[PDB]
Amino acid sequence: GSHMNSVTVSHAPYTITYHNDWEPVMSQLVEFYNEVASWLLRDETSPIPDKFFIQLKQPLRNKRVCVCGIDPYPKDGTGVPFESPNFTKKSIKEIASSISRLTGVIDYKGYNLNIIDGVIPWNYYLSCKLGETKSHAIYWDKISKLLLQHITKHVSVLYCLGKTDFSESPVTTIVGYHPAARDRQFEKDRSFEIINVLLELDNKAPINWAQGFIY
Amino acid sequence: GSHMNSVTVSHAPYTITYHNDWEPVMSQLVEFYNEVASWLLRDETSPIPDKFFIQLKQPLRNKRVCVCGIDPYPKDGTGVPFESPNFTKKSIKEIASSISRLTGVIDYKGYNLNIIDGVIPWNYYLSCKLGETKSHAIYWDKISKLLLQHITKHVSVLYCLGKTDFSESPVTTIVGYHPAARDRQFEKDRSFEIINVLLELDNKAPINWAQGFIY
Repeated sequence: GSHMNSVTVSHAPYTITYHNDWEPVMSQLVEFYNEVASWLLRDETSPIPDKFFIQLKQPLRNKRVCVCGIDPYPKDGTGVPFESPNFTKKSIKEIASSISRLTGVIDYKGYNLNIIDGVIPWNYYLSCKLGETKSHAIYWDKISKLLLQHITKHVSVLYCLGKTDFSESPVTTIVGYHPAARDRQFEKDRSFEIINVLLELDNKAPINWAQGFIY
Repeated sequence: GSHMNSVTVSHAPYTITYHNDWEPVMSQLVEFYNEVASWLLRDETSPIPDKFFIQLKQPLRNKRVCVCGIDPYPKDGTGVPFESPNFTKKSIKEIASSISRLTGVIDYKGYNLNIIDGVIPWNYYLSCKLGETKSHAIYWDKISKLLLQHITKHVSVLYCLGKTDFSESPVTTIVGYHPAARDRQFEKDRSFEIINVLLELDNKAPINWAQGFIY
């Protein structure tokens, strides 16, 4: 569209297009990515390099919640965090169930966090070696820090998913269970519910979690 | 007592005694404080140098909430954050009122966060030039970071008081209004209430806020 820009990097995907809201961090991102990309690309990745940076197409100014996982699905990442086109990945399924139990919406065939007003779904690390979670942590390090720090300047609540997974200006942060953690249904459910209360506290409009449903 | 240690610093207060729980950070603290203390001491301070570090006598392992202000009272700091022996400072008075409105406890003559099980009250900066808030920020910088980072390794919830005041491993953090902020009574009240819910989420025992009352 007519509200975006792009930068050139020396390695695949060679071009990153991004929303104006990301501009402040883009030249630092280019530097860091040229330093590490040769080492990232040696492996088949989730997602493919062409989809590493597609979430930078998302605007930040209209966002108030960030739902953040550690890295993309071991396989089948689309570049949109949590996205599972054919609704097969356990993570998004469990998230959908919580929102079902919270909202009362019974029947659905999918769920996607990328279509909820005021929500940016996010992967801390933007890739992993195909089949291996956290396997690209070292490469993403400085970029992961830069991008999250930028996000927290816009959103009012950061919700990170996975306690042991997640081992400058403080924002309201919640660290809850991994979406696929066993026998922690109450805590997973309640964790989502709290977000809207915290937003009320910060004088922000609630999130309509039901917007994520696909029928 | 028989569960504590001490270190020698080159400037006033010359000796810091501390609980075993603080040990990991103490030699880094000594280094930083000898680098900056000459510049801190040129001014009359709140609290007096003898009371800068008295909160390091507090154990951390039994704590699950940190209630954290930016720095000590402009005047009359005792070394215990939020402490006001004669119950005169607006900050602790407003905190007491919230807990009154939350709990239903009507009659009291004081309130102190330092006597509540599972709560560590905390000043981010450990001093200020007498009469000037944030006036010692530059001196405390690296120590302030070190000590808070250590605290968040023990507590499950960090509650920071003052949005514009507060401009490695993520813990559950709430940033609420300054205790003395005008016409924000609901948000101040509700902010405290949320802490116990978050603790429930993290499978921790609630805080008994009424323990802070003095009759």
